[PDB]
Amino acid sequence: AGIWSNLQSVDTVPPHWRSIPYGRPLPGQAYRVVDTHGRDVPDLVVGELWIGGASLARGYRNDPELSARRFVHDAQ
Amino acid sequence: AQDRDQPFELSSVQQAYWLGRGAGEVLGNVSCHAFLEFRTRDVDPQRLAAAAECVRQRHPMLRARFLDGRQQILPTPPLSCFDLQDWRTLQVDEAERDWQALRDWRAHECLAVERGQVFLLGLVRMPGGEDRLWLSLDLLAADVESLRLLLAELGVAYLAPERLAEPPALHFADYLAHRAAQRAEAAARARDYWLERLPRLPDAPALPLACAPESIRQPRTRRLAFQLSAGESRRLERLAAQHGVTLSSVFGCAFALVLARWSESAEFLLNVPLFDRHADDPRIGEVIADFTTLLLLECRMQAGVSFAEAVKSFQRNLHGAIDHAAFPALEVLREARRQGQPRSAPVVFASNLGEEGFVPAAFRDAFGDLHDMLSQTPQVWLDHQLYRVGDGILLAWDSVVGLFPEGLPETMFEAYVGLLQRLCDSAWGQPADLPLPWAQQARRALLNGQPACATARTLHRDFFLRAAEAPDADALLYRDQRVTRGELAERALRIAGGLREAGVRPGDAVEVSLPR
Amino acid sequence: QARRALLNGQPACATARTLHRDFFLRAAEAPDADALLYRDQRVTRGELAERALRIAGGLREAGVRPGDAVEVSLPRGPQQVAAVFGVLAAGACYVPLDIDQPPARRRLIEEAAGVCLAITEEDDPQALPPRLDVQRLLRGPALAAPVPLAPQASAYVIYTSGSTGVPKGVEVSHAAAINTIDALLDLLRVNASDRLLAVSALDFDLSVFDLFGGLGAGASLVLPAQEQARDAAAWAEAIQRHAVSLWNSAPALLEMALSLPASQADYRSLRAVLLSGDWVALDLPGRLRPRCAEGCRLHVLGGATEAGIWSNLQSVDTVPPHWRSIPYGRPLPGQAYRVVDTHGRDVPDLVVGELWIGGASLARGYRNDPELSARRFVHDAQGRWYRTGDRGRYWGDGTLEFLGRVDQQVKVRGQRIELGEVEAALCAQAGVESACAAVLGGGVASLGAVLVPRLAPRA
Amino acid sequence: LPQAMRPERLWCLPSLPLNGNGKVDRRRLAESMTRALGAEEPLEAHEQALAECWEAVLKRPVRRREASFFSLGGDSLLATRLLAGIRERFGVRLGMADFYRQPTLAGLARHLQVQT
Ligand SMILES: Nc1ncnc2c1ncn2[C@@H]1O[C@H](COP(=O)(O)O)[C@@H](O)[C@H]1O
Ligand SMILES: *P(=O)(O)OCC(C)(C)[C@@H](O)C(=O)NCCC(=O)NCCS
Repeated sequence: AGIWSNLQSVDTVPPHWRSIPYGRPLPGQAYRVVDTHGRDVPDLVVGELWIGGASLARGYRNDPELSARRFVHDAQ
Repeated sequence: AQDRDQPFELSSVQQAYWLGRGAGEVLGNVSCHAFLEFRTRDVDPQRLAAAAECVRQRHPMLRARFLDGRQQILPTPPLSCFDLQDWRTLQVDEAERDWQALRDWRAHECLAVERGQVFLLGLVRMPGGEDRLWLSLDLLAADVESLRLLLAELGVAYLAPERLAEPPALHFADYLAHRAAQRAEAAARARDYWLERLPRLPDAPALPLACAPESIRQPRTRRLAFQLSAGESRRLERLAAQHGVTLSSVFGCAFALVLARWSESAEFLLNVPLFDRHADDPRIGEVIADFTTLLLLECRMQAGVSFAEAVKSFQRNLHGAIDHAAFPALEVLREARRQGQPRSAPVVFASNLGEEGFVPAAFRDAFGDLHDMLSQTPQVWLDHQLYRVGDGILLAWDSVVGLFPEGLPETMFEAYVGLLQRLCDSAWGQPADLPLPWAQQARRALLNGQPACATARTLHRDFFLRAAEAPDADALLYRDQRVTRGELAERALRIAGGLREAGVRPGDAVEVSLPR
Repeated sequence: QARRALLNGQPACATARTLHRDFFLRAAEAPDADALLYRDQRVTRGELAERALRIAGGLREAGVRPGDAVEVSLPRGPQQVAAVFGVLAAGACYVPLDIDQPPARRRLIEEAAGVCLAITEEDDPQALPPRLDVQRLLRGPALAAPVPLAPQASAYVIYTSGSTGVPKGVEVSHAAAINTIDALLDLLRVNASDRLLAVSALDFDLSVFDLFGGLGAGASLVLPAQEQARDAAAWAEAIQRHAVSLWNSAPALLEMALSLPASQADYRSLRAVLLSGDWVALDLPGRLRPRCAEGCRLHVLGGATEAGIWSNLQSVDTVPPHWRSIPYGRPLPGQAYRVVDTHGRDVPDLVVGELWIGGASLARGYRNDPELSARRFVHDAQGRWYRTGDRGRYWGDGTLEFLGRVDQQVKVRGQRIELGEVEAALCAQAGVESACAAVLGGGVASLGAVLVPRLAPRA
Repeated sequence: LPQAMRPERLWCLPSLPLNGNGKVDRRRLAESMTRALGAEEPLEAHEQALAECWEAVLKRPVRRREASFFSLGGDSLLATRLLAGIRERFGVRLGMADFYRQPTLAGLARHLQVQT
């Protein structure tokens, strides 16, 4: 993501947190939570986190192949 | 004779829900009863009282006592079979609010099966001239198809006890002494298949939880309900036939797609009750007893396939695991626990989709079609059932309150209904893939939409301007010494010139290996 | 994509409910209040509610039941309104086939809608849909309240034109209709002082706003009669007499209304205006601003029936000069626009592509054509989309310019024709009021075009 | 924490190790615990009493204080025969709430000790 993709401000902790969550995705960037098939999973449904948008690093430098596994492209 | 009055063993799945009364059992502490609420206008409580205790005296299974993991039948139980609440005496809104107290209690109730009370009819006669004829049946006594047999017998016993055709004589214990031992070769022959798969069976459907399933002392079931129209039903049925698949396979496939989409895993166990009739007596479709066997359907729900593929696939998986169902889901999950792997199917797909109407015609005529219902199935987070209602279809999701996040089974069901009529209203060569519930995806498009505040520039551009603006301003402080912006900038630009001198040029890479 | 996700992401205004609910609330709240105004007589919410529920109990007596479906083929008036509310309050889905429509087109739909009853002036149980008199249905028992429906069930099947050869039934759920309506009610603040004008034929879904928008807000649906189906003078009288505040139409019908001089046709009661379903001429707000009330508030709205009554709103106070059509504005709350290429990938801004409409306003599909529904509706990682075949493009501010259709924007023995630029350039002739163009039959497959003069009325 | 989320072996530190890029060093932690890894008869009267009960339920040799009811014959039906046998053996109100969080014979012996 470069340095980050979220800002959960924490003025105070509400009692329903079980960990401090990733907040709203930062300006210019985004998250999806996704199935093994990459289709986005519903709210509260646990899935893999994908980061997107204008904060993404390019890839793993001299490794293009891990970059094609760990970075993916969708209509989104 | 495993004689009609002797104590006899619980049939497989009867053990499962019997143990589901255990207060420490996983999401236990509850009956496994269906509660039905009908509405009708004005119906004789004396006919109803007489009908309830008629069908108890006609059908030994409705007067079965349950103790010690076995069933022993009371010739007549100590406890009354009809809860008449003749509230034509009350005012209407008091009767409604007090009906809510009775409703919640009776519909969540652990029925007194130790005292022969598997079956409990009742009636609140609401002073609005509405007889809320209702029916708590512990499914310990009966298969849900056998619950529509109870309704068939009750409808006749209310209308005309003269028309009650026969005492259906094959005793349920004699059927178990038959059918369980008859299937026992197929139980072992399937136990092989299951045993050899116990590591390779999927998990429980990994839906989201606001309480883990052992960690609530009473699963208060909440029903969620949708009557698919007669026309939506027709479109599902035409498409079901056009794809060569049973309507139950369609609703099952669709449910498995929803559950998949809401699970952490697209592969999981869900339980299917099979309302078995393979004993040779034609009255086995007439005895009011728990002929269910429970099937552990290991469904596996790919993305990207059309729904037509996903349902043909789900049907093969259902029809194939039906062969293996002669070893019961109960004993498979015990076998997984004996292998030290705590698998379960804590979600159920009960497709009561015989063609006649779920409430049989006699009972529909006597009172009304089903108005509301609840299933108190233990160890089950989400008891999804289906019922023909009119020539339409009721989709029931008997969720558990508080187990799920609040609004989740509502949302996940509104997405299930949306899918099932996306299956009415668009041909199944469409992707099996659901939409998200749009309100969720719209929220997420806002989150992901937040504008790039990026004044997009090379990463140093600010600093070399901040340096030109205030060269003396402090940029770095160290153990005592400090570097001004101008100093850091001039130092960095000397290094930069040193790097062009060293043959480094833009976008080529430079290790930096310096103490802080 | 960030900008477009913000727009498509705007959340639902949906009080997600059975489409008819709020009228039955407004009726239980004020039975005395004006539901409708008509030829001379007026109808109160109490009258309409009981009339509709008598029709509904007549319909359950006629075996119509949750999400079974009913042709509605009546003269415009309180009998038509009470009929659709009575179908909806039977929990059934209404199939409006406005009686001006020829029996030829109707007969295609009589089977294709799966339409198991018809409402008409007429009892004829031997008709293909067994056919029922609205008045004998009004002699039915009242359902004391509307039949219960969850909102995802079918609400109406508006039928697309006979231009298709075999008509298609756009089956819209209550959820889809009411998301659209709510999402617009909140922008219009529709209230007890409001009075809509149903210049809408019933087989066109602006009527679905006129109905459940107006009457759900308790605002009064002013009715032209059937013999007033294009009578702009009766509409002008109706606006002036029954004090219409919320005009709603295809723009040709407001051009029909504005054809009448202000002295003859006082529109100064119009508090806000909804325009839809065909191209707004850019100048139309420019013409309308003096004719309607102060705070004129034109809204131009977009999208097919397959995305409810509309899917967009552009507010207009005045035209910013660079508009070449009045754009679809933002997508409406709870529903979205992708612009796609032919290959279903989203196009970048200012690139023309097909418009895909998404989210909480979509139709169920086609009433008995699941097979064509799978072409005209699609499913992606981004969920469900109605494929409009309209052509359009985003702008840098996310405004969605409208640019005709996949039909019309076609090749003719060579280069792609912008027939909207043929219209615009013929409208750039002085003395033209409107212009139009097409591509023709025969082996030559020729282009064709059409002019219309402006007359400038005088004494 | 239920059974599969027990730390089935456990460890502790004065302070957790930190990875180069500032994290808790879950790499080093997992691998240290990994290197720090590298049944017996009934002795207690409660272990013998459980072996009398469990064996009479299971029909198979409970020669072991580390016997596990789950792997021996874990069924909740058989837990009723066990519950009845121990309810007779000590007059205690045993149930699955107590038993299935403590499902090995030496773990369950602790419940017989408290006579409740
Ligand atoms: N404001 C508008 N301007 C131009 N075309 C429109 C407008 N509103 C709707 N349409 C489109 O043109 C057709 C008219 O809508 P419909 O009759 O609902 O199918 C559909 O293809 C619409 O998406
Ligand atoms: P026990 O070992 O006899 O039962 C334990 C169990 C794992 C089978 C049980 O806790 C469980 O998960 N029951 C599921 C019951 C069920 O799905 N019933 C549906 C009835 S149609």
